[PDB]
Amino acid sequence: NRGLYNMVNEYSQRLGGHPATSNTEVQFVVIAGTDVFLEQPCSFLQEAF
Amino acid sequence: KIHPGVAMTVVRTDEILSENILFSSRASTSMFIGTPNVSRREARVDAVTF
Amino acid sequence: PLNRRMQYSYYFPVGLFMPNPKYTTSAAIKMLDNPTQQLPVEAWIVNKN
Amino acid sequence: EGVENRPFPYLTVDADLLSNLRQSAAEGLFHSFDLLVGKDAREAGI
Amino acid sequence: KFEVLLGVYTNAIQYVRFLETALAVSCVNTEFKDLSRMTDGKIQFRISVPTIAHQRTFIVVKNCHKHHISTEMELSMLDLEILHSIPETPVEYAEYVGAVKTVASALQFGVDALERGLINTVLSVKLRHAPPMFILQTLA
Amino acid sequence: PTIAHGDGRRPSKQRTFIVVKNCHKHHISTEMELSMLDLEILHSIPETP
Amino acid sequence: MDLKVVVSLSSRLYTDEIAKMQQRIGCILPLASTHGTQNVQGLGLGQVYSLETVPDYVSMYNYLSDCTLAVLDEVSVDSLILTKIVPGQTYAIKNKYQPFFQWHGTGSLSVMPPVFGREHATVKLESNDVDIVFPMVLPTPIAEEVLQKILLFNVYSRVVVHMHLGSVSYLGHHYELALPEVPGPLGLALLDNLSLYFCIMVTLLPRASMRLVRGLIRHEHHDLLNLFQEMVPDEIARIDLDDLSVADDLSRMRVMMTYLQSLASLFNLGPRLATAAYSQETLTATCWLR
Amino acid sequence: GPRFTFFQSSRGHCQIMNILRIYYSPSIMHRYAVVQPLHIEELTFGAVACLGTFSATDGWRRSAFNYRGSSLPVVEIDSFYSNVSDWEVIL
Repeated sequence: NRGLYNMVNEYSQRLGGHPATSNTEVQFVVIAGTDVFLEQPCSFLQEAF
Repeated sequence: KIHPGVAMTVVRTDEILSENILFSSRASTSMFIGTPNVSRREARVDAVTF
Repeated sequence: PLNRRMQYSYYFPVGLFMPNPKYTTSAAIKMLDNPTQQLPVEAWIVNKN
Repeated sequence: EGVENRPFPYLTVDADLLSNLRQSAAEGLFHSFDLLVGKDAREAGI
Repeated sequence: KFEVLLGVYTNAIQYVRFLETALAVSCVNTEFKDLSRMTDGKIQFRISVPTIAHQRTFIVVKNCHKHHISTEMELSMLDLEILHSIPETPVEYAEYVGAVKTVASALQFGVDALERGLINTVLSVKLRHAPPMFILQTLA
Repeated sequence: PTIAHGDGRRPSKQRTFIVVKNCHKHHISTEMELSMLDLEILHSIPETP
Repeated sequence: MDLKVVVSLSSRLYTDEIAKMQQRIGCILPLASTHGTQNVQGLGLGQVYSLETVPDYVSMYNYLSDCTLAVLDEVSVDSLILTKIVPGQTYAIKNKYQPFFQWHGTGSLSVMPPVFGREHATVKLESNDVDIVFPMVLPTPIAEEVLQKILLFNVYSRVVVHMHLGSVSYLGHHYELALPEVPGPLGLALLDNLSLYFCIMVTLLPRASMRLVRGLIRHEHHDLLNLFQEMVPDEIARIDLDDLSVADDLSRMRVMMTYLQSLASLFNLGPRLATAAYSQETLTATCWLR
Repeated sequence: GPRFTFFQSSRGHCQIMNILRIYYSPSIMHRYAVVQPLHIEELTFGAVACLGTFSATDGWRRSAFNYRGSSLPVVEIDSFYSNVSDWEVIL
């Protein structure tokens, strides 16, 4: 909610909007960050298609 | 949600931010450029404002 | 200064009524209603988005 | 803020640094900045 | 151990002369040194209109219209009292140089804002006499 | 810089930003192994083929 | 110090409006900002005093104390110039006001919303489609008389004597002034604060002075006493029945003089001009802002 | 107990006592409701005084004042022209 360019740097820098894991049979919540590269537009604009 | 005995024609205004193009022909306007004279408005107690 | 904001005007009727010799210039619209006894009550408008 | 307001041999470059700057800095793109308007826009005393 | 200061930088504020852009192709310019003493300026047009055998002259007047523009630079009383005085010690010379750079940069900023406001007033008065395209497509 | 304006507006008296940029410092570490068996023979000199 | 505000009109100006404005050179005009150049909107008292039937004088006072003040010296076509009045400088203010109030030698001037009509002190500018009206500048006692006449018509409105109140009287001439009907919430808030002041006056007022004036009306007749018509009011009778004590009187006067200074400052609305050496032959006065 | 407040305004003294009476409008009836002014001297609701003028544009930039232990917020009026005045009572 606060800032707009700092929202962009929050999007790009560490990107923890609590995403799911990958290459597992069922998705867990990822804890170890910046090992699997993710990108979350849904955690930026809060919608769903 | 039944219809009343009358209708309405909803008028509204929609603002559109455009990107204009201004053309102007050669020598359309003769202008005189003055002299940039400098002055002193206010001697405020720490800063003077020119 | 050039990036100006022209504003137009839009208008549309809500809840009009066709005259009694009704008709249709379509094929693939079938409404489960008596067609000679239907009139609108709302108007649908498409938004900016 | 970590910005030092000291005088400096400011190297003058020609790139258009202030391309949509005030609306960027008011929203806080930079981690730590300082805006000096008016009488504070000078060199500081040594 | 040390903290490194990897060079300071600043923008070299390029002065934008009114003739250095192509907006001056629209307008012929004359340095008139006494516009404060010009209360009015008019132009007569005698347009002789010929006829067609199967006589009119439309005397029209156009008047000038002045445009006063002025920003406000601001300078502290610190870098004037230290400016008028004479430096003796080299730290006061390094201070006096910074003070005169501040004052000269503010004055150069002032004339730069004036030469930008000139382009702004030219661009505005070229809008004030500019009807839109869909009218003059038919009117011409 | 600013623009001197004809209308009476609140004039921005010589705005100047002083921004800084901190460096990003991060190190890279490889871990190259080297056996001591082909290292103890590196000190001597050969005399037999 | 350079005090010169050039106000560029956004359009031209005809010769009749030029000749009407040129008569009002030297009259005080208010301004929107204090900057170098200004547009014509915000100039004058016309933005708060619209072209309507209903005035509101106290809102024009609240405007006038808020805005700055300037004097009109040069008017041309497409642009007119003004000279600001900043405190600390000394100005020559000419008496170019049509209801001619004669000015006192080293008295005190006082600016004022236009009490003698909209059409009287105005210039009609159809060319820039706005109106510049001119605030009245009159001396401070006649200004107090006008202000109290306005408040007295505001309080006597639910009673009714009209022309005995709705017309100011000066030695040069007596003048009629425009009387509105309701000042809205602001004039009533001014009357509210003055009602607080008056009611707390009739709380803490001393009683020995009533005991003076009750016997004094019975003793002496004066022009300070003729308005009672040799009839002591009944409140003097039903308050003077108590005794007299000097200690409570000195306790009462230490709040009386404490409140009367603030009551005096409840009539300092609108900025005040301190003048000096007004010549009656050139109609100008070396004056500065107080 | 009494309070020492500070008010910044861009208006006149005639405006400032009216708007300060309006600002203190709950507090006067508060002090009246908890304590009846039984004597004549308790009527005064304090006074105000103009401390001087400053520029209305870059006035009152907020800053902080640090002691060794703590830090409170404090306003920082810059380029003040000090000019005291006598006390004008509020009622």
